[PDB]
Amino acid sequence: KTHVQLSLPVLQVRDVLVRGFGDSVEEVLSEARQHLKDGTCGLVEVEKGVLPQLEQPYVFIKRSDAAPHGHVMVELVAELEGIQYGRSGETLGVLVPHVGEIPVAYRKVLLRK
Repeated sequence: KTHVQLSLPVLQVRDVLVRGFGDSVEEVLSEARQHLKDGTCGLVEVEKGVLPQLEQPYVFIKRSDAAPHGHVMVELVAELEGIQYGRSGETLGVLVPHVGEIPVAYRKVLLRK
């Protein structure tokens, strides 16, 4: 399908054990998409102090519509030293690998695949 319905667990930044997806804009995007397919991708909400606790390159999910079945449509946008690869809307959080951390919530989204 073009879009997948996912429910990502929301992790508090200081609980994340793996804090990036890779070392290049194209690997962080590829793993992110891969862990999304596998249900092993988490979501950290971006607040004051949150991004410097994480490793670049960043992968954000950003909203791309104004939202079916409760799920919000989103797309991936990487970032590395201030340059973003991907134009899209408002950031719903930063993606991270999920490796068992207990979430504080679940953000329902609809991924462009």
